[PDB]
Amino acid sequence: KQVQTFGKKKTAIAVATVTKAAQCNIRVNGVPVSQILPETLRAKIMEAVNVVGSRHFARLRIDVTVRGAGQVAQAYATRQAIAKGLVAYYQKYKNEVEKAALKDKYLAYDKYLLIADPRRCEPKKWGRHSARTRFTKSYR
Amino acid sequence: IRRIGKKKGATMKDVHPWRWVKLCSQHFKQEGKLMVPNCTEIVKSSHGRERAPQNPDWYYIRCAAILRAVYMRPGVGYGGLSKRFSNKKNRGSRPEITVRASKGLLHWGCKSLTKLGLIEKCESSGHRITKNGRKLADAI
Amino acid sequence: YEGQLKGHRGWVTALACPQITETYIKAVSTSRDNTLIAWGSNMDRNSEECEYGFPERRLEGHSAFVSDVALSNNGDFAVSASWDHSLRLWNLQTGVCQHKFLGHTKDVLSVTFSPDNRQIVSGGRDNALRVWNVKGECLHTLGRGAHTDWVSCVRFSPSLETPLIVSGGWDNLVKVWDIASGRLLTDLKGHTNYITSVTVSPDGSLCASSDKDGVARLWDLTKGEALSEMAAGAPINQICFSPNRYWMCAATEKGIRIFDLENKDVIVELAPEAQQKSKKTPECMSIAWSADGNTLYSGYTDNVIRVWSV
Amino acid sequence: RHCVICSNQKAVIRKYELNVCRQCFRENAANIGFSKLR
Amino acid sequence: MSAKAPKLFNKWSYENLQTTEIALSDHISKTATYVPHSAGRWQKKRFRKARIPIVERLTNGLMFKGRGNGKKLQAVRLVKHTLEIIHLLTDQNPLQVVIDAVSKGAPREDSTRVGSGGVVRRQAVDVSPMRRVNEAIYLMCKGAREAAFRNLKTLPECLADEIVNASKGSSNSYAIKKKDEVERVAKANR
Amino acid sequence: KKRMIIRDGVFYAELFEFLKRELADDGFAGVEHRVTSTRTEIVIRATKTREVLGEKGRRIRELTACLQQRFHYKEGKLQLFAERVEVRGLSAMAQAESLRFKLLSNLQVRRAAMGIIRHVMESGAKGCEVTVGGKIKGQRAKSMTFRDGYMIKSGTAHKNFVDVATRHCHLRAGTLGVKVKIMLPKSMQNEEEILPDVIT
Amino acid sequence: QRVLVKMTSRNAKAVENVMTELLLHARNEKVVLRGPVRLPTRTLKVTTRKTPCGNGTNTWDTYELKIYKRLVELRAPTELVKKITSFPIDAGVDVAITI
RNA sequence: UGUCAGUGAGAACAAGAAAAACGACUCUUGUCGGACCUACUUGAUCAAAAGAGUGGGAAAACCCCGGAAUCACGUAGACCCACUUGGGACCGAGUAUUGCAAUUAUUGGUCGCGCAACGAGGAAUGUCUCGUAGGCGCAGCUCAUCAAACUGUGCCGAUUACGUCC
RNA sequence: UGCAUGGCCGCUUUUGGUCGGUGGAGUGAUUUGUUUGGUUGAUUCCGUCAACGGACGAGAUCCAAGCUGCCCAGUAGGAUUCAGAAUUGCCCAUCCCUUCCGCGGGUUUUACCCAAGGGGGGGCGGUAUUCGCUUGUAUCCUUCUCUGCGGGAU
Repeated sequence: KQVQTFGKKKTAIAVATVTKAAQCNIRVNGVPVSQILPETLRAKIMEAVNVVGSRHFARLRIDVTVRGAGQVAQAYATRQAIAKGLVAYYQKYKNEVEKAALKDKYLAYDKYLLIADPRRCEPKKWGRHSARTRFTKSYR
Repeated sequence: IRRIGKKKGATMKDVHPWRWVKLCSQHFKQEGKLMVPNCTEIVKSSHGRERAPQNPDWYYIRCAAILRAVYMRPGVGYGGLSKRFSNKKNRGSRPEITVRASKGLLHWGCKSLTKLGLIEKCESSGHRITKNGRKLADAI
Repeated sequence: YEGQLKGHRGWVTALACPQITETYIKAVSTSRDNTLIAWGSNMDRNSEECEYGFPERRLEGHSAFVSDVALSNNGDFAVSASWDHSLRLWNLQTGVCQHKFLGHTKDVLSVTFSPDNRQIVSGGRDNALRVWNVKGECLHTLGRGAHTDWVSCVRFSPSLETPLIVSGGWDNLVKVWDIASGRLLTDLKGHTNYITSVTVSPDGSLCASSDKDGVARLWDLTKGEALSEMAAGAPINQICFSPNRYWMCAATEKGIRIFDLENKDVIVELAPEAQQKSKKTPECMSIAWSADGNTLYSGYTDNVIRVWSV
Repeated sequence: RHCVICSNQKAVIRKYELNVCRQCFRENAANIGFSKLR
Repeated sequence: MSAKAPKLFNKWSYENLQTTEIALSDHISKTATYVPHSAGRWQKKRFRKARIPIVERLTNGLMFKGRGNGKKLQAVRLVKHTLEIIHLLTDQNPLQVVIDAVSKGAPREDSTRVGSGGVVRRQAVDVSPMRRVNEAIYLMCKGAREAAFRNLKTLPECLADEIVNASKGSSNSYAIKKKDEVERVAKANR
Repeated sequence: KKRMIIRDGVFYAELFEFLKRELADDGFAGVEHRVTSTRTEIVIRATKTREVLGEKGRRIRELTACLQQRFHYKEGKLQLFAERVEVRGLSAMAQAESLRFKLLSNLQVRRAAMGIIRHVMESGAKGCEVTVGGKIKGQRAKSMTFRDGYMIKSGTAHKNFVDVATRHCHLRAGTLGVKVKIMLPKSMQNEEEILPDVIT
Repeated sequence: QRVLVKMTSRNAKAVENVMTELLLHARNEKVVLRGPVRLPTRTLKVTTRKTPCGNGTNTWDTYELKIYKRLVELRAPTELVKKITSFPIDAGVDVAITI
């Protein structure tokens, strides 16, 4: 039993491959979760899984391939694709009731879940550097 | 592949083969140790371990990334130009090790310039990292 | 009332319950938030602060709102007319897509199943009345050029003695078609506005067609002639027939009413609430008779489905 | 360098993507298929 | 289970906490997240900045003055240490000490220029709730940078010192002296 | 490729400039070219196609020959045709040339411009404009406007509809400028940005 | 091997007349037609100072081209490819290839 | 300088865009490869700068089309409240590279001088309310050769205000 | 020589401004339209009036970004098995647990905790990794990609 979802935030896309387990501790890339070098980002990725059952619903084997932005945005993207995968699994193989329980509690707890946070970038324009602070003034 | 990032590759895959390799000699120690290892130093090459934080790691990179060498392998090299001429700092590398590190793999845990394992000795001997530290590890 | 289903995040446009399906007790209803919900009656003790049932699955993901949904006769599938290009037979076992039927460049208005699991019939704003099989090959597409306007609703005749399909219009017609030759059978006319819905009673000899005027023309399909009209006195949002009776009980923008050929007027009039248009502005967008045919579930403008008994 | 649609060699030579149209400015000397829309 | 309903920093508990003031209770909110690290949109509307705890707000306004400064993740590294320090010093949950310090270092009355005639005039002007919060935060964490600027040997510890002395009302803290001196003009002139 | 498109731009530029100078007051609209596989049609848009050809046939083969000798083309890979543009009014550049001729003949600015305006606006054009800046006095650099019907400069869509021409006249005392616009009654995007219609 | 057709052009609505319309002739008629979705579309962006002198506000422009590369694939025509590439004549910079 | 913090090491990880073709050779009944990059290996039985051979590309092919800075790190690194081990600017010696021609042109290099300035800097004054400001790096651009400049893409990413018209 | 001049660019001006016909008023220069009020970035609207009916700018049409349908695969990238390398972690922790249930102990009671068995679920091996080349050997697909054309609210 499988589903495959994606995270998207900034220019990082994550790809969450779900393959049926009823145990497996969740991991990322080539480095699992206890060996993720930035402790802070590790903690972010934890709150995804930890909340809404620590290993009570989080029992699927979920590994990811995340590329396309710096370390921080990849960790964000990770959380998203994980929780997406759980939800979609509990949609197909299991009733809407269980999904509604899980989902509602995700939505509540400040990520939102649903949002890609799709605020990207600015263009550089004119005759001007970034958004305005110009060169610096001539007298007026 | 197998090596690096399965034991925490940053600091708990390094010290253990380091001890073992210095206790019974294996890798190159060729003169050139004193010479600049990383761009625009104002100091000597390092305080201690001039070319003994290097060799297994320089195998590791090429191992898991498959035949990154001499120009790609300095990809996971370093250089910031951390002192500079009052212009914007730029990345570099020093070629000195490239020669020596493509020599290396023909002995000890790798085979050739096409095949980079044997029994993958480093992995197997690193299975005792997790078990017990040799540095008084925090996490063990 | 007798339990309610309160789980929607958008308008119930069309409610569909077993009347050509005898498999399970499951209902299927169209949310207008780009999802489709597949319910079932599961737990009811017929109390207001308890539910009539639970959602079975939710069939999700579209570019646009769902129109109507029909239960497969014994297939356990849910076919959807959708205001996007996709027309999907779905599955209610796994909750996910079976096959995508794409023949449409302007989007599907109505789907329903033949009383035997066989034909799918896809209306559209193409102005094309298409006979698909259930496989996902388009078998034929009817026309004599009769359609000049949108196919408002389509209902198979429950008699297959002559294969028939009863289509509405926004050309102010009700066109019955012989399916086999793609031939236009006798037009039934005099509607002064566009058809809202067209239903046929279980005998296949009587067809209640509606219009936006607020009158229902009763039609002999047998003779191509007209019977006595039922006049709602308010615009009709849905028109239906009971499985176990000939009771129409049409939905209107004032509520649901109890209409039948015996009186052709109210027995009781069931208002959805008191002070309707000084509160939430409810209208009954759809009515789905139960398999029993003694309960009538009403869809709403509001995000609820309510139970109503006779 | 040097230019082939003037002989000035000054008032700046474009050699980007193998063309000169800045010893005769491209605003005046268009129909190279370029447009500005953004 | 055991991280579903339970909420920690990683050992610091939010059950203990109580809002110290009753003037402030809709601009001081409790944390549930395991790091104060931000990733959301934090402003779009006049009050949308008071939906979130003092912790997050503080850690973001902790330092500026870029040159290659590591911003948020770096700040969080100092947060951890400073919480442990405050814990063993007050012998009490560090979080609840922060709750106190933000309230008790804040100026609660002000006086402003608003006069005319070629001259200024001052009147007693009450500080609004969100302002008490914000102003307190900024002053405390301004103190920090100045303390380590060429001085002390301490890296996180100055933060812990300040937060302690602020909660005690002691005039060691950079925040406390401001509340004091401002109110000596704003309750001595109306 | 990258280079293809650029070089096509170059070819069009050179071609267009050569003709628009040295063949003029024939109602020259421009040129258009397309390939037919190892041959290039290169049609020449003129109101009067007779001068393009020549009545001795010298003109058309001269213009083929100039192109060949520059670009190393040969016969059967290169060809030149004429095309009859009806209604000189709807071609900016063509009207521009006739106007230029009036002015070089030393006829009145007013009278001249009025000719153009009459011609254009008869064929059913939405509007036209003739902005003639330059000498007419001395001592000014006076600018005279003549504006007719209606014309839009809004959006970027306007640029497609409205074709424009700028030309010079060279007279005693020095240069006189000339410009012609002309908003076509027929769209080249098949698009309008105004008037919602109701089909009854 | 398998023959492919790449059509490179400045403009859309030249290439469109090639791929959609004139591949119908090769669709199952003489060879089989595997349609993918066309390759990424490059921009050639150039930046040109508006002002011909040093007094303005030092303004610039952004000029862009589209490069449409329309790829559709076939399964080994030989000698039939002559028909395929003789079909478009409808615009300049329509170039076609044979492997 | 302690909010990369200064010299050391290792980990994970980014996006537009640039590129090629000489009447010069060879090839034939009508003609093909050299001025672009990057890969790989020798360049360490002994430096950097730098030499050369093989290999592919007209680019979604170029080796994973995309990587090393901001960042992460307690590996129990080193320095540690100093104008220093913080900063460079002057100054001398050597060498290689580029070019039609170098006269510090070269400069990605060695190694001197640093204990030369300067410790957030009077009056005055600049500009931005959100993925912005600020911080950081890369490419294009110009073109014998050099970017503290200009243009574009990406990364880390806030505080305050969301009011008035003085 | 830019104070002979063409074209182009800057700025006035980043605001909401501009002009004519017919009619009204004034000897005329001029004015009315383009006006008290409210609303809006807006001469943007509704209302009112000696104005009536119009034209531009604004709006809109365009370009790029965010979500999505259809197109959709050989240089875009995944899925399963075959495949062997490799690991099969017991040297400091992942054979031991969870859930449901029954009985006996340590408790005077409460809290707390110990032992045994039945049912149920797999966990470390029935889910084992990752290789972006082992470019090997088998099978399948379009979630991740891509571009054109359409959906989606003042």
